[PDB]
Amino acid sequence: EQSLPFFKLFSFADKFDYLLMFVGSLGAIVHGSSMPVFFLLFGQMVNGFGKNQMDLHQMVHEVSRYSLYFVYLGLVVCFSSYAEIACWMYSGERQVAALRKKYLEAVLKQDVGFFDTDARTGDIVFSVSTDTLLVQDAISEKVGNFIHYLSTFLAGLVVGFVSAWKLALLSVAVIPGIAFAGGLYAYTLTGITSKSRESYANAGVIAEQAIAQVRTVYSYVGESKALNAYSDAIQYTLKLGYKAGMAKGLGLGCTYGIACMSWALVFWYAGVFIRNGQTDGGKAFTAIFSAIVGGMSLGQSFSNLGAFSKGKAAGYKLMEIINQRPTIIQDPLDGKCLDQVHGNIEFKDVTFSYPSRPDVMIFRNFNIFFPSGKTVAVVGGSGSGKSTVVSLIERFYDPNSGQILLDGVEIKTLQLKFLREQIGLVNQEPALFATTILENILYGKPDATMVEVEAAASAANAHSFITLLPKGYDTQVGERGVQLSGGQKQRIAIARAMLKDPKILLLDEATSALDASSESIVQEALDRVMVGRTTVVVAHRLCTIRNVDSIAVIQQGQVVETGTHEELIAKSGAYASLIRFQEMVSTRLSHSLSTKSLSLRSGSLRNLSYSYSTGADGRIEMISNAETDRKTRAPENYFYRLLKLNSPEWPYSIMGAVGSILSGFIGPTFAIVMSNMIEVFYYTDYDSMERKTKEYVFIYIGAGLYAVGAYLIQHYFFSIMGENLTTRVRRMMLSAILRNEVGWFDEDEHNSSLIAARLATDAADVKSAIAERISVILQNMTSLLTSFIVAFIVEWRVSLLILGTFPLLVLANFAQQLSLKGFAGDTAKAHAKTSMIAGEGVSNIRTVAAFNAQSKILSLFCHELRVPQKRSLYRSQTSGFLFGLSQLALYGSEALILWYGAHLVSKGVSTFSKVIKVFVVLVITANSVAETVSLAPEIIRGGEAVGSVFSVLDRQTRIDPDDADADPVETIRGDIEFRHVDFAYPSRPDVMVFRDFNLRIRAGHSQALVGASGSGKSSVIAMIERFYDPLAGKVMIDGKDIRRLNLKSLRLKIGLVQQEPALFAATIFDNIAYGKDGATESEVIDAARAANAHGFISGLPEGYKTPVGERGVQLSGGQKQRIAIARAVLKNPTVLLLDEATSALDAESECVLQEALERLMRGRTTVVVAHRLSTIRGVDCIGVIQDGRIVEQGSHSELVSRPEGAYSRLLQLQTHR
Ligand SMILES: CC(C)[C@H](C)[C@@H](O)[C@H](O)[C@@H](C)[C@H]1CC[C@H]2[C@@H]3COC(=O)[C@H]4C[C@H](O)[C@H](O)C[C@]4(C)[C@H]3CC[C@]12C
Repeated sequence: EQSLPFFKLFSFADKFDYLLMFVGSLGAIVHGSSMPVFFLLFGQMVNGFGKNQMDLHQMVHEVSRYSLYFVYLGLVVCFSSYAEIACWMYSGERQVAALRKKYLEAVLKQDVGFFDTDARTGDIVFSVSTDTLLVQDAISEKVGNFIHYLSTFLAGLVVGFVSAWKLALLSVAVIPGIAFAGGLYAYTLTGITSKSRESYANAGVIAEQAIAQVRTVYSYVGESKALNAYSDAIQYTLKLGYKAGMAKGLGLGCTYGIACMSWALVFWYAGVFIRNGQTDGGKAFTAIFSAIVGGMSLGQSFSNLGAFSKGKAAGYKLMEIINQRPTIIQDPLDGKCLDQVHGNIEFKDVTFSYPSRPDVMIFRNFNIFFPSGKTVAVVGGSGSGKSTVVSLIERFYDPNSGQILLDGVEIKTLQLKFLREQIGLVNQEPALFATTILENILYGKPDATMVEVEAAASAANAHSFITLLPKGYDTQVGERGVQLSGGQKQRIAIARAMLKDPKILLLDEATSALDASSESIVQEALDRVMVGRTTVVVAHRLCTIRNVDSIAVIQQGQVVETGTHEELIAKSGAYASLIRFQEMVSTRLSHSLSTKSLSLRSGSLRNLSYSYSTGADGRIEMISNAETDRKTRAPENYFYRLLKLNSPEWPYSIMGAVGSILSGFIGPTFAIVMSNMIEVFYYTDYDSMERKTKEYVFIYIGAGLYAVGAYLIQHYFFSIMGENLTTRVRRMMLSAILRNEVGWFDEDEHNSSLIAARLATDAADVKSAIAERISVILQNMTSLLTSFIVAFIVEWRVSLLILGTFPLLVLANFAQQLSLKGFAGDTAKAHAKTSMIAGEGVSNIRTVAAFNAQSKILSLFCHELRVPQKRSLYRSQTSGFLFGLSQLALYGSEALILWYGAHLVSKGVSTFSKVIKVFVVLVITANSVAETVSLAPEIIRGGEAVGSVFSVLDRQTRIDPDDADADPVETIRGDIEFRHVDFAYPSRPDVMVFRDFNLRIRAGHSQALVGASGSGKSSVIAMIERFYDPLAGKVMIDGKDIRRLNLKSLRLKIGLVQQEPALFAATIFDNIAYGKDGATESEVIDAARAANAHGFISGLPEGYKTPVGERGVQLSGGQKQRIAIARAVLKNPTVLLLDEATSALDAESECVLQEALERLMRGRTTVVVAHRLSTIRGVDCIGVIQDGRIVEQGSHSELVSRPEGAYSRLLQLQTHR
């Protein structure tokens, strides 16, 4: 939407952060203008190094002096790279840790009705969690990289032009010839990747329907031809992935062919400007190098502007809640405070609707009255706003038309520390904050004593169960060490509402846990506190309502009838039907936040975002998302396994490993030709400096064509090898997902949106683990290897001191590559315990608003942000100092090589152009050896988070769909029998609805297992075919054990009809032929005319063909059911399995099954399940299931001849319309 300016992000800065930024921006400039000053000190050295070739005593003076200037330079990079990291990492924290402390003083004071779950309480939690890490990343340390590399651009054009100005206008005019083709590569490379994401979305729904509809894919045995349609929609992404590698070889070959055809330019006119008597070799070495690293260093300053715009986007979403003004606030001076309350709450002509949406009407002309010291029961028959009255006495909402008065005093003239203090609240699923179980009791009263805490939990059935825990009333209720994790939480929350002693006592519908004898223990606990209190009882079910002494019932906007439970039960006026209605009878945020986290982290790395889960039943768990270090490593023998899978392509690596050694030879060849022209620049024969600088230019032309035909080989090959590996893995993963049991798909983190992404991204970076980490190892170990053979043949007494100095040159060139991406490191991990305290004080705000606990959540927040600051005080003084010390050894150890270089020449041993060739080669080599030691952990350390796709390859399924040691099935006659069998759902193993079930179904008959009010009715058809396994006992079919038979040989003559039918993304000719392999045209027309939709299939535009899955014509719920019954009649099964539940038919003028009851049940053994007692006339037998057993069985002529049984209770439900 909108955005702030870049300033006003620096508006929480106190009078101490205007001092850490003044110092911290003199560190960023003096460290900036010290690489173009290095090119002036090293430039003036060579003037004295080789000018003085005839006087070997002036050499020792003018190199011993300029070597001392490197140590004086290294001590100004020592104390100025320390002052841009120890003053921007720490002063970017004290400004953002005062943004968190005022954003939470804003969302504790807004009106409580601002949060009604409508992507609102799932948005304030996300804004405090991630949007305060984007304002931190924008102002903390990437401002130091914006000043650093900009000042090199402004001081690379001042050292350059002052030395020799006719060479700082050639070298500047080169850079738009390199950056032209250096960005045309980066344009066309994106122009093919976007043709790959579009070429994959054809197969992004084929591996999406085959998992979300897995019950149908296993029922009709067609889990093989979801692999002959997924394989051929990857072959059009492989072939598009080949010419996205050729456009990487011709995008790096035409950059070393413009770079190495441009050093020949600036080194030719240096050979002219010296022959005219204008410059020398130390004023043409300064002008060229200072104006290129000055010109190349704008590509790093403008890399920070991507992060300075998210900090203006996320900066405005925070700064429109901090300065938002709410209505219902506390007036400490313009607000009264009474005494000796009585509690006669009265609603006097109040009308109200929700201010989120004023469409519906809730309390149109509403009038109820509350006595003093009595109980009422405000109850509706439906959602008539019966749960709204507790949200209005608390003044969570003002009544927009009406008045509410306490003892003849309107509540709009009282302060919100005296009104909310007198009312207690006990609600749905009572909120306990993840602290000790002693501090939760002290929310109802902050400080009285210890002995009243024990007396409060005494008369609440709580004094014992918090002593049967092996500590002194102290248990971390979030960290599930010793769990009071029953469905009956031992209700300490009722003990909160007793210690507070509220006069008005709002109770709520706190019987919503499938009540039993456990919920009757807390029932008398509520019955013993309700004395002398003006209390209400809001109830949803009238089972425990039997002793309430003045009940009032509302239906629509007002109360219908009042009185005690002698005259309310009388007269049958709108109460007898409601008690008849009694006789006829979170985890949403974490799924919502992860979808907001999905497709929003494509640029933010794994050190800044989170990954939201459900955790325990205390908090909302926030994983720091830097779990790639110490969570779920790969198998240790993976790198040999991923080479065994990728070995029919051996001739595409031998053509690439003898094509990646040839690119290691552009490392010495750049540094030998360039370090021979410093020699040539100091001749004194001006027609032998000419015909030797012609040879050193034709090599630059002849090595800008060697770099074209040695990157087309390195990157085209090793992309034939890298795309026949992310094609064989994706086919070996779908063929191993579609083999498991059905219960693995039932789990929440294995749904069909976290499993079609593991085939799109997590299996697409096996290319970047065994093909992009052998190319940059064979290259970098033949550039390290042939530049330590040149350096020893030329001169070996200097290149043995560099070899002892070489761990220090490769360390200083390694710390200059961590600094490009910040030294902060995993900044979402320290601010994780802090964020959950803001996370639990937003979603539990209806318990923070009562008890006046809006200052103790803030004092668990300012007392705890002290730890992630003193973590970021030691990390910013160590990382700032060790970076400022490793740079002292880069400049301070080139002073030792060059001084010892002038100790061997002056004693007659060496010469010039043998000390420089040893120096130039072994420093440019050390710049790319510290790239090999940067990808060195990620090979050993478990690969990475995408090299661990072996959980889907190596996972032994509980049910094996095919065997060799199992006899197949020839012909089923139908002998369905359940022996002594119990069963539980493996998703939630506490559900135990099956207890020793038994049936016996004879061939050529039917079965009519009734609904019985949803007592686990939809699991008999989930065991005739093995979608699950029983816990004990045998399932007998056709006289044989079912776990001894070939599963694919059995399912091709047992066909179900789905509860909720959905179709595949194809025509209506495949979706009616998917259930029969081989038949084409003859019996497909007539089987379409069985759930006769023939005018529906003749009246259709393109004959039979029409898209019905997606992006075509849309069908109704009554017409999609007609398609699924056309499948089963073409398959012609032996055991039919119908399923009807939760009134999902919805087909008025019912003729889709009036035809199908008598046509599809001719010789088929059917098992019908339906909750409706209509169109269920099983002509053979009928049964009733209760508690995992049958209670009554037989045909429908002896079940009705018996007087009651249990079927007569179901017979009442026909008149219960
Ligand atoms: C005086 C130098 C020899 C100095 C000691 C040396 O440390 C220097 O800082 C090195 C690391 C730099 C100076 C100039 C740089 C080059 C200047 O920019 C270029 O022309 C590019 C072209 C291309 O991008 C190459 O891959 C790197 C290459 C060719 C750069 C590679 C590294 C350098 C050669």
